[PDB]
Amino acid sequence: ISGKTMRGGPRVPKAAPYPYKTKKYSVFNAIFDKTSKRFDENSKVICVEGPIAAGKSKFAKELAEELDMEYYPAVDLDLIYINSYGYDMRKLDPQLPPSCRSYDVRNFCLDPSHDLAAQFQIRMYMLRYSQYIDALQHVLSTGQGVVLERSPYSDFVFMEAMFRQGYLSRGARSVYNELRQNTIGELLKPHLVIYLDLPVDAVKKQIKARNVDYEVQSKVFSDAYLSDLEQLYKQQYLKDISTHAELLIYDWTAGGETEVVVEDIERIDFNQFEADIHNKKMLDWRFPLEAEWCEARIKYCHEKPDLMNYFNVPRFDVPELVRSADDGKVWRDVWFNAPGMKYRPGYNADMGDEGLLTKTKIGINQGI
Amino acid sequence: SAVNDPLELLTNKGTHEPSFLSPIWNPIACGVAGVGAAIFINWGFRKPVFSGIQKHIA
Ligand SMILES: Nc1nc2c(ncn2[C@H]2C[C@H](O)[C@@H](COP(=O)(O)OP(=O)(O)OP(=O)(O)O)O2)c(=O)[nH]1
Repeated sequence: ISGKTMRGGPRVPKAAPYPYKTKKYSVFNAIFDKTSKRFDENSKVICVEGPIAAGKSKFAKELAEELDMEYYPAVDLDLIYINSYGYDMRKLDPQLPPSCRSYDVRNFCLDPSHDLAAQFQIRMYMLRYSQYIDALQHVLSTGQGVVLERSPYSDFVFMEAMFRQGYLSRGARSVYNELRQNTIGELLKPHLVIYLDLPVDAVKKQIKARNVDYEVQSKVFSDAYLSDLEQLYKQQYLKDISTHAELLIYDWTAGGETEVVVEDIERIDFNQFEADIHNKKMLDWRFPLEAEWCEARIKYCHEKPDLMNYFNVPRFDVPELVRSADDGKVWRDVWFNAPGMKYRPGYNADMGDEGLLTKTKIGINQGI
Repeated sequence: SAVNDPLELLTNKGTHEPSFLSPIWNPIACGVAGVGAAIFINWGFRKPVFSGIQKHIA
């Protein structure tokens, strides 16, 4: 909110950030370390969304730099198909059965009708969900606000747009809603959301500017498909989130300047809504007592594994998402014997890790 | 003797020699149990079972 010019200098944290990447924050940690002491005017969450290929990433980086905000790059399937040691899981796909073959954005743009599309869309929701929670931990433990490109709240638009084009089936949409309902309610909605309304014709021109191989060659980015996204952002997402978060709309800040945009944000006031307790605007982040602050911090810092275990919703009547038992055995063999997947990250000796005899530590909010 | 005196029956005499495994089975059984329990923990966390031998020794 207070840019570097307003403060005249870099952000001055109220107190030292808690090392949330390395130390857990359970109940007994909360007794000695309090949460509210670190919150500033800039302790907020910003979602910089827009249509496809609207230069959100460039705008976010510049924006997050002015407001001294942490910038979180948009999720991609490389986070699933590239392990920590850097090995590419996709190289293993010749071995795997066809149903378990790797699927990415490239594939979606090239064979959008494949049954793995329903899988692919749920993964994006799951990835955004985990990343979104990671931002909250950074906010609550460091007090520095975060800038996100696309929140999990906005992800159902792509699933809905894909459904209208007929790529998905009725079942896949039914499954997606149950996951979203089962999980979405546990997040804190963003303080501010910024939208970059590029008209439909413009984005179609803009996509060809990137000159990405598969996108230009693809057929998915049709007028109908791209039009569906526009109708979904404005009619369903933006109309809903504005009840909680401040909403700014620009034709394209990616093509425009950000210094004007930062000066637009700082004009927006975030305290007028604080007066009424039950006011919907920014309701989620209204904690009366210090206990409520710590509870939210504990939930995301210490109970994220619970948050990521709600995605277990059993639905087998849908045939697309089900993975056959015979494939699962084969897939388990190949997947978990790949270099670096034998053990948890940081223990695979064959990948060069050393000292395992005297090593006993595991990461926090780490897998396995 | 031809007599059945219950007090004689209970009273020890030192003739019996406890088996060899007797004074060591409970120590050795618990010792192996502790190590084996430590072996699960690594396995449960998908760690090399003999990694972090510190916990095994403890
Ligand atoms: N099926 C599906 N595709 C998505 C989703 N989110 C992003 N994409 C796909 C659509 C496009 O093929 C492609 C567009 O990428 P982006 O719009 O995110 O651009 P990028 O973040 O790389 O940089 P930029 O937006 O230009 O700042 O990714 C989703 O939720 N579902």
